[PDB]
Amino acid sequence: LHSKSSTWWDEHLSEENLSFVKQLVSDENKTQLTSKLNPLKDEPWPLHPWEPGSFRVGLIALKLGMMPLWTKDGQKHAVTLLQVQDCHVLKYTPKEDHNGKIAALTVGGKTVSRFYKPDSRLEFYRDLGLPPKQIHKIFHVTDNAVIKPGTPLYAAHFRPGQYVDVTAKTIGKGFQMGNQNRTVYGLKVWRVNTKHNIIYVNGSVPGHKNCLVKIKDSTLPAYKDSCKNLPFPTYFPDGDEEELPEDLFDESVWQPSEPSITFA
Amino acid sequence: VYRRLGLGPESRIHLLRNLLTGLVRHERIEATWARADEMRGYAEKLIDYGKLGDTNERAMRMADFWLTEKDLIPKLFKVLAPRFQGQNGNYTRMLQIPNRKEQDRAKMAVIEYKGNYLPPLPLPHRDSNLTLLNQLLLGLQQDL
Amino acid sequence: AAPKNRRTIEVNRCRRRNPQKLIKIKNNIDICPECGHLKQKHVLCGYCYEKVRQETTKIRQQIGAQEGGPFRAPSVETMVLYTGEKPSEKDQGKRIVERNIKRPSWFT
Amino acid sequence: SPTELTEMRNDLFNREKSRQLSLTPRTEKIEVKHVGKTDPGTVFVMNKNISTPYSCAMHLSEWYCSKSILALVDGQPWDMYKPLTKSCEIKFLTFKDPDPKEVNKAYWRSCAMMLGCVIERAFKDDYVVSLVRAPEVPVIAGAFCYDVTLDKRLDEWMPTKENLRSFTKDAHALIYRDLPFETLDVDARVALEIFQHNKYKVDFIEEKASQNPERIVKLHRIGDFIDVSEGPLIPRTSVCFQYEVSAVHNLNPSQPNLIRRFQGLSLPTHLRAQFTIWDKLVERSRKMVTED
Amino acid sequence: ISRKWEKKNKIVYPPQLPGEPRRPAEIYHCRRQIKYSKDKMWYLAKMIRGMSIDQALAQLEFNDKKGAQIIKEVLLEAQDMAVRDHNVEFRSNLHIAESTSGRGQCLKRIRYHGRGRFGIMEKVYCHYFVKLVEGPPPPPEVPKTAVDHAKDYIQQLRSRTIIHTL
RNA sequence: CACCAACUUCCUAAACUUAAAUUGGGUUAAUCUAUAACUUUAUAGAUGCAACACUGUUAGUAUGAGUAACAAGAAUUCCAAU
Ligand SMILES: [Zn+2]
Repeated sequence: LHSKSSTWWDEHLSEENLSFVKQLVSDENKTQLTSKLNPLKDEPWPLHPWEPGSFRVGLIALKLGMMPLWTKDGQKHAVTLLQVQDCHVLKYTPKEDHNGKIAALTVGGKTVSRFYKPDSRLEFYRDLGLPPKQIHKIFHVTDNAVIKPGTPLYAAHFRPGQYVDVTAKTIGKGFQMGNQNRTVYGLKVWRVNTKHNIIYVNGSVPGHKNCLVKIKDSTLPAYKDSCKNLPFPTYFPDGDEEELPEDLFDESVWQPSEPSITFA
Repeated sequence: VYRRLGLGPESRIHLLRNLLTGLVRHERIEATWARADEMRGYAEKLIDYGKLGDTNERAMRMADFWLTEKDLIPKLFKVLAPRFQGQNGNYTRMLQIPNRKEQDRAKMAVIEYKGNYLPPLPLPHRDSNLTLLNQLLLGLQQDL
Repeated sequence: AAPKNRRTIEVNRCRRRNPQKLIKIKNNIDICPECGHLKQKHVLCGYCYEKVRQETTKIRQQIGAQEGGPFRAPSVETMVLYTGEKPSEKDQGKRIVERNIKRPSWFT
Repeated sequence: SPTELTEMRNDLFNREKSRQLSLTPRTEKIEVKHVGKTDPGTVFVMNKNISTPYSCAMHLSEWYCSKSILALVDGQPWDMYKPLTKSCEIKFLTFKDPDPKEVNKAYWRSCAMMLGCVIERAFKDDYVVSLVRAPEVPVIAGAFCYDVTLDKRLDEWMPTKENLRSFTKDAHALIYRDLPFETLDVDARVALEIFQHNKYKVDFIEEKASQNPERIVKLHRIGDFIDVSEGPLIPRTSVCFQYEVSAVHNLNPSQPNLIRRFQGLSLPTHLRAQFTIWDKLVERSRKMVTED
Repeated sequence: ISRKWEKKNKIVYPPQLPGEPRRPAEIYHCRRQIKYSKDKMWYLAKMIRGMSIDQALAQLEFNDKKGAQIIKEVLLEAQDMAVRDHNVEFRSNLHIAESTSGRGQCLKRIRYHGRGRFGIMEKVYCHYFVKLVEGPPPPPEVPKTAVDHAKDYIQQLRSRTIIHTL
């Protein structure tokens, strides 16, 4: 029949070629990620000093789960685990062209396979030089804090002791429900694991385990300007002004291998 | 992790027991796709029990209960288990068959034990490397 | 439950001719090289599969006659041999099934 | 003007068709037996030099027409639209055959011929563009190559990214046009006259005439454009699904004329490729391809 | 009962002159008595309208409804007679010009109920009408572009005629 | 410092005055007879002579509706098989 036929990427791939295709895909992912490792060495846009009223960009992270965390006071606090995976800046929108009040930056993480995605999405990412990301989210960022697209974002952008706002889609329960975007406000960060980009956040976060979430600085009036004492645009490992510890702890948090806490 | 089958939990196992016994006897059974998928895991684990050893007392209790016909019990430990010693898994091959034309249009599948003496099933074949697209991919592979 | 008035054919015609209620076309139809008949991309050919089952029934019939009794499943491996093929030393210690037909071309 | 050459080229192509039609008197019945794997042994009584393999495909089913790109007449590759000549054994070739190497060559040659058509009409009539030949390169090379000699005025001009895209637009339009590949076997004397102005085409006609005992040469026509062919070509231009003009490499010996070898890649509808795979293939098709 | 669909297949056109184009073949085939609802058969008929002979056969082969199997048999019969009697040279060169279903004579029975009630039992029968035209199916419709729509509106404004004036 | 608006009124052609039981008068569809007519008509004489409506009667076909609704233990080597 002179009619359309349904095809998949593996339909016409032979076993020998199929194995090669997998190797080629891995090579492309490695090369693209390495090229984007150094943002400051890739003609970075000018970075401006902090002033009151500036807003930093947010990140997208994966919810590993929850585990118990102890403080130096001996109390046990359940903490949720958030992992930042392949977080990169993708598209910058000018202040006028997006919203007269403030500009926005698009950030996507959690790289995904290219086999089962539309060519349009791949075309945009090919220009960006990065592999496709699972989720695209828009973050309001002031002009001074704008960062060139393709800059890798890491969990070190946030720091222990900082309250943060996490919004994620709630678990769907079917006809009975759920599956609605919700935000939890005022969650403190207990610890950050730089090597695996894991942020330890007080309290529970909406959604199932392994569910992508959007993380942005706390918008509560009390924490209006916390970025003054934090990396103002973001944390750049490329700059390497001072290498951060692999695991970042809050002062109250009792690190493992510390002496047993005695209530004296 | 389990399909809701049978008038009760016992019926599912008894029905699975009936299905398992038939497959061992014949080594190739045609049944509804859902049943074949559900029982595929049991068949693979049963082969592991055969691999565990004939002397294993626990295997006999499992084999005795699951296999109503006791002539199969020697077969499992002396035919199925020796056959699959080299294999580390994938003992059962399950393929989708066109739905039954019995006015209910049930989804059909065929489950067989690999290494059997029965004629080979008409398995699907991937495209040959001689194809133009594969030949082009071969050139790219050679250059890299 | 009946509407307070008869439903007009015009109203009814629109309901049944809405695209949601019409039969959809399928584009996943494929050809089977083995049988030369049609197949679905995710469904195996039945014309060739029918041959396998028919041969299986014939093979099973021969086994049943050879066993000669119920609950006589051997504890030893089984093998099938066709006319023109004779039991070999490798076939020793395995139940041997003899088929009057010659070795089928598809069967190896 | 190039348009005048196409007009006279088209006419001689048409007159040759009439002469061949007049050459055959009446309709002669030839018994062609289907040796194809599927439905083997069917015998069609067909009109000699009139019936084509496509007609036989029409007789059987539409599936045959869609999936058949070539025909094996007595074990010889025959174009789907080439009139049958005698009682023979006919088999249909598809892109998914176990050994499509014969099909690959026909697709390879047809793609090169399509590229040649784009070049001649891409440039303005003011400039002089002469097609030299279509080099034969393996499919493994990753790109099909067409050689063309430009005028001195274009010696300093190299296609830009937009210019390359323009070439693809012409090629894409040709595929969209879906022009069937007309096939004619013509003697050298007529063929030389048809391409008398292009001296490079003249020698290629002589080479083909030299190889065979007669002077008959294989001429293929896409619309107005006509070209010589080393072998059988694709029935229609619509077969190609993806088309790209990867790059152009200028041959170093450009003193008499600047000989450019253009690199392109194309894929049939039967063999679609993923976006990333196509991108890598296009990148791999931008490298100079030598003939070995 | 009326059987004029068959009579449409018995129509014989006058001999065409040498300077007259070859008339496209038209085949009228129908199954008068089918133990099936016409409405259900109509749904199958509606989808297959305008499709090619090969495409319709392929779609029917993988259809789950009983009516679809009946249509395939009817379609296969129509194709056979078309080549046998209507001089269809190529089997593939056929398309479904028309496909529709009609009501058939039914049977009347009373449906008893276990608790003293009763119902009206009816045995439904239907007719199936198809006309097949030799040749490929006609090309599908192309939606109007913005330019086409805009031009018509301007033409309509120009086409306006003044009302009840000298 | 006007205009609009009713068949009120005027104007051309015409017309000659505004609820409902009841009461006077002139026609007519259809069928048949007498006697004619002869693409379907006339003069007389007749009648089972005209129905959107009698808890009216018979037949056809819709709507609710393709809705309510309904159904056979497993495998195989096979429905008087295991
Ligand atoms: Zn097959």
